[PDB]
Amino acid sequence: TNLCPFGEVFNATRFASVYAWNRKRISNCVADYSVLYNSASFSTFKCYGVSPTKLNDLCFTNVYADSFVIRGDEVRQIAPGQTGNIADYNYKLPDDFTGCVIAWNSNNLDSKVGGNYNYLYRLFRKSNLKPFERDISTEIYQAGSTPCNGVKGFNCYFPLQSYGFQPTYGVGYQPYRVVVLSFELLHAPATVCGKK
Amino acid sequence: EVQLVQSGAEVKKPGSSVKVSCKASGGTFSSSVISWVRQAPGQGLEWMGGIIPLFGSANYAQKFQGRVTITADESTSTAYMEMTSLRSEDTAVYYCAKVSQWALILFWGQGTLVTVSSASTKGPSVFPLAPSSKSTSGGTAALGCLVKDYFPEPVTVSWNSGALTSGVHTFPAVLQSSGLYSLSSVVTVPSSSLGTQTYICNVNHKPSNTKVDKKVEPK
Amino acid sequence: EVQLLESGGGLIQPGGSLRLSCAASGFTVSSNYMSWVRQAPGKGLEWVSVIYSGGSTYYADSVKGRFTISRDNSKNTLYLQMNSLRAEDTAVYYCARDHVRPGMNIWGQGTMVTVSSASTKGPSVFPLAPSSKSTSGGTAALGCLVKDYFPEPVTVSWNSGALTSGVHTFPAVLQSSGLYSLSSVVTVPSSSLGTQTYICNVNHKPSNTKVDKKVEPK
Amino acid sequence: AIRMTQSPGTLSLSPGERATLSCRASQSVSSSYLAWYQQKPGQAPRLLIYGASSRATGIPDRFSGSGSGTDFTLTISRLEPEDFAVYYCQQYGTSPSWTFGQGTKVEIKRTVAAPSVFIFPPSDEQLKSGTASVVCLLNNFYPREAKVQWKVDNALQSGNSQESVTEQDSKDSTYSLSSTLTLSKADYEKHKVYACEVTHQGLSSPVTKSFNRGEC
Amino acid sequence: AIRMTQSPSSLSASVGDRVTITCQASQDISNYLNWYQQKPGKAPKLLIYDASNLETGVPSRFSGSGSGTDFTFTISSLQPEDIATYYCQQYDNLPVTFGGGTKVDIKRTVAAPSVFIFPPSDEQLKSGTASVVCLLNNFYPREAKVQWKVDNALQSGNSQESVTEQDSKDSTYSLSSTLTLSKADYEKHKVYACEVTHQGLSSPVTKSFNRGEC
Ligand SMILES: *[C@@H]1O[C@H](CO[C@@H]2O[C@@H](C)[C@@H](O)[C@@H](O)[C@@H]2O)[C@@H](O[C@@H]2O[C@H](CO)[C@@H](O[C@@H]3O[C@H](CO)[C@@H](O)[C@H](O[C@H]4O[C@H](CO)[C@@H](O)[C@H](O)[C@@H]4O)[C@@H]3O)[C@H](O)[C@H]2NC(C)=O)[C@H](O)[C@H]1NC(C)=O
Ligand SMILES: [Cl-]
Ligand SMILES: [Cl-]
Ligand SMILES: [Cl-]
Ligand SMILES: [Cl-]
Ligand SMILES: [Cl-]
Ligand SMILES: [Cl-]
Ligand SMILES: [Cl-]
Ligand SMILES: [Cl-]
Ligand SMILES: [Cl-]
Ligand SMILES: [Cl-]
Ligand SMILES: [Cl-]
Ligand SMILES: [Cl-]
Ligand SMILES: [Cl-]
Ligand SMILES: [Cl-]
Ligand SMILES: [K+]
Ligand SMILES: [K+]
Ligand SMILES: [K+]
Ligand SMILES: [K+]
Ligand SMILES: [K+]
Ligand SMILES: [K+]
Ligand SMILES: [K+]
Ligand SMILES: [K+]
Ligand SMILES: [K+]
Ligand SMILES: [K+]
Ligand SMILES: [K+]
Ligand SMILES: [K+]
Ligand SMILES: [K+]
Ligand SMILES: [K+]
Repeated sequence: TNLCPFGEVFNATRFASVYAWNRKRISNCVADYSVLYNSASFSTFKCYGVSPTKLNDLCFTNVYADSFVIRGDEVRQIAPGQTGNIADYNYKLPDDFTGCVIAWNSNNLDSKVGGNYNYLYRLFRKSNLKPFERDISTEIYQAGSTPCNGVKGFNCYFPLQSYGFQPTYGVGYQPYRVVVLSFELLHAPATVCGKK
Repeated sequence: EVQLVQSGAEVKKPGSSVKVSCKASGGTFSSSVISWVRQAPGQGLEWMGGIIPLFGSANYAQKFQGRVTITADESTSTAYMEMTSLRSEDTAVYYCAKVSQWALILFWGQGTLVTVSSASTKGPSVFPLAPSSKSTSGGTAALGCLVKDYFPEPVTVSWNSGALTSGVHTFPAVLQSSGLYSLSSVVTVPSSSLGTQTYICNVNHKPSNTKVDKKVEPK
Repeated sequence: EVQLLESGGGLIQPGGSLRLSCAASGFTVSSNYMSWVRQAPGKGLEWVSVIYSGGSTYYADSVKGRFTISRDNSKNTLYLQMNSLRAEDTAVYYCARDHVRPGMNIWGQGTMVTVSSASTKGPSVFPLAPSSKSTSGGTAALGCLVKDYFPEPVTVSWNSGALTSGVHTFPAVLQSSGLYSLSSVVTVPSSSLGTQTYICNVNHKPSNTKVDKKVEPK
Repeated sequence: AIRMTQSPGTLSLSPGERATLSCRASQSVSSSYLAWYQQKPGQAPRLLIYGASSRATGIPDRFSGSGSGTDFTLTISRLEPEDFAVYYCQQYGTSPSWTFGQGTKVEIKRTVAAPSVFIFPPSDEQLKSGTASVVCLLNNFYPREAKVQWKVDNALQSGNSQESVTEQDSKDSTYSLSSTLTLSKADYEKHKVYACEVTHQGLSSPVTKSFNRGEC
Repeated sequence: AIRMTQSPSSLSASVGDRVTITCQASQDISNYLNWYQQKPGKAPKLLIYDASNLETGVPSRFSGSGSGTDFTFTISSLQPEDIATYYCQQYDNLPVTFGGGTKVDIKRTVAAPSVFIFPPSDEQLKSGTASVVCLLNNFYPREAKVQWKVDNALQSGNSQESVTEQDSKDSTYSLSSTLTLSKADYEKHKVYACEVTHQGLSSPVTKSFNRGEC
């Protein structure tokens, strides 16, 4: 009796930095996923545990829609079993992930001529993220024994790095918007369903 | 991609009904919110109601709950607005507007004009608005033409076969309570020229194939 | 002072195992991106392995499944476990704190790894004797021939480090026997031959061979 | 239901100036479902902004939308002459329940210009047909707000007059207005004095123009 | 893997010269290219990071330029302490990959070698072997020709050469040629000589001894 509000995730004016990735919960609604898997707008559309051409045949207890910006060369880390700067320190999918990863080039929206320094990723971290963990700390990173006391310096590094997206960069260094759909089929009743 | 194509203009007499269509192309029809929007002449945009073709439960603005029925047909990707018991006040452009659950953008149709009138095609009477001999506003005189009782729109008004464009105001028409339109065209000129310069207003009404040249002379 | 001091390199039979260590001062190994790079003698640089600040590891395809990079925080030490070693793994292995932000990159000075079925053998040290009849422009030459050793390296000093000006310790060449050989020479004023003693100190740690050879005229 | 009130109703600015238009919602509204439209006379509304801040195709970057909760804003950083138009805001959603704001008009700012007033008796040729239309012209005034009252033998008329207004003139930024008084010939010939009184910001005192039926 | 093509592989330049090295990547690496300096005997030292940025401490005569695939590395005024092998390195695509290296020779005035020949030691001869050593000391350029002559016959196949890396202090090279013989073969000949040809010598220089003479 409700349409799922997927547009406010996919079509939003601005996307989050991956270190601060957004999450919207989708529940008690219906969606025609045909508009999704019949779109040519997508450079990545990989599903795990479900077949993309079958999402209209399944119901789920809960759907989460996570979204962020990375560069093209990093979209391969948004998958189960992957390591790297994004999967280790920014956005991590579990090994038993059931859902879809959707990505598209956003150079025209997220690049700027002087460089867009508003999109950031975490470069320093003492340990890897657990699945679906979000780390928004901007504490100076202590890379030695001496504490940093909020001051950058030797062995004292700002932990985030700006992508500096520029429209003239190569494709793998251009911004890509990503939406991760997590389908949860638990013991609760079936709320998020598909239709024609 | 997505495109909304509405049915053509309608002329309807008071008491009749009208059914406006909106054919959607693009595959976002069923999972969309399809609404109808009205704009009466001189007025703003007014949401009338809407429907989601997946659920078929239409919802209406209070102002329209009685006379408007909004339907949608998934088998032909066409939405419909039917309005009964039409009155002159229902004269407006009706728009279909659509939002897909997958985006925040809105898709609009081109608009459908509905004119409520008992009238058949009729060409205008053209009457002079004679310049005064005493009502001179500071050395300028005003003269014009009253273009009255025609249907449908539009008329064109020129002065002196197009040689007189300066100082001319041709006012938007109004739909009178008779179901016929009426407008004035006026021009301001030097009062000193009223006895030397000829002023003729040329009215053309293509629907009735009517051309009228009215010479406007001082009283 | 930031320091990277490496150890563990030596001669190992093919198929055998070796663990390299990189003891760090001045930063916290377990908190930093760190790598191993190797250089075969006379050749270029080849990346081997990296460990990220948070523990993820990556490897060059030539060593995947055989090498393991690791670290110990209590000893602030980076390791490289090398299994199923091959002849072509022979090289000097460097550890490095990787460049990530400016002012971070630093490499250790390297440890030599030799993969061979050959035996460890210490050198013979023979004098290259000077002669007042072999002088050139008031200059005499003398030295030490350090012959038939395996594996690399040897160190040669003169007069216990007091004679440095004029010394040329030549790079070793592999002989047809599979053994290395080099000369260390020094030029000296010819007037110093009767009065100055010249002793070469040769050390070959793989064989615990320590030789001090007195080099006198004819 | 939700009500979107726009402010101001009329923005009077010069080209090159910055325009700030407001949209206030009676309740909090999701910023994902707020739109802005531009409309020009005789034309269909043109979508400018959707999702509070996204520009539709072809929209120049001097248009920016912002806001959240109950207060939303359309900013035009430097007006071009094409930017003078009416702007509507719209609350929408994934449910069939939308509302539009009532409109803000962005018009050319100009010095006050008092109207020139003219009154036209009905023509003898129209009276032959039983109707009498009396026309009162207000020519080239600014601002648009004007009062026109018809007095017939000093009796205030109501319900028998219609007004039309021109669009703002591209060259002098004025408006003109016609009020038309329509009586039957029988009613028209019962009375003597026909007057339209005009009130406007540029008139020191209200200007009355009249004629006596039958006079030259 | 990304291939880094570095050129030239070697160069020779005078003190004060502008020296430019190029590096070309097999694919777009943005500006994630670093330049290393490796002096003889030492680990590599980072000079330039992210194509154009001078690492802390590094003199201002070093510079770098490039984005995408084509990169350069410049030394404004070459100094004799810049004797080193220079390597490019792309670091943002795993595996990390290096160029082949550019070996840098510093020019100086021609320097003829001092030449010395050493007979085998009595101690070595008791072992059954005889090494004869010819030493060329402190010469420039590196190009030199050393020929063993044994009773005036040219001897090939039983000698090996070793050359030092160029000296940072006087910009010279030194070279050893070692002739190794069985004691029995050594006793088949009388006069052992090395003949040295080099640009600083107007004629070849021959140093010799007679086996069994002192
Ligand atoms: C928010 O969403 C709107 C709407 O997107 C459209 O509707 C959705 C419901 C869904 O169906 C989407 O898949 C669909 O695109 C976005 O506005 C549209 O944006 C796209 C991309 O910019 C436009 O389409 C493109 O138009 C180009 C010029 O007309 C053209 O070159 C493109 O073609 C390319 O790709 C096709 C194959 O797909 C190929 O045929 C071409 O040769 C070329 O390679 C493409 O057609 C639409 O016109 C836009 N529609 C409207 C109404 O504006 C909007 O971008 C988005 N905003 C954000 C911030 O995400
Ligand atoms: Cl955001
Ligand atoms: Cl999951
Ligand atoms: Cl913080
Ligand atoms: Cl920092
Ligand atoms: Cl109809
Ligand atoms: Cl209204
Ligand atoms: Cl007529
Ligand atoms: Cl320490
Ligand atoms: Cl539009
Ligand atoms: Cl935008
Ligand atoms: Cl909604
Ligand atoms: Cl409304
Ligand atoms: Cl590759
Ligand atoms: Cl050059
Ligand atoms: K952002
Ligand atoms: K750690
Ligand atoms: K309006
Ligand atoms: K060190
Ligand atoms: K190598
Ligand atoms: K060693
Ligand atoms: K040698
Ligand atoms: K006008
Ligand atoms: K006007
Ligand atoms: K240096
Ligand atoms: K580039
Ligand atoms: K030679
Ligand atoms: K030398
Ligand atoms: K002898």
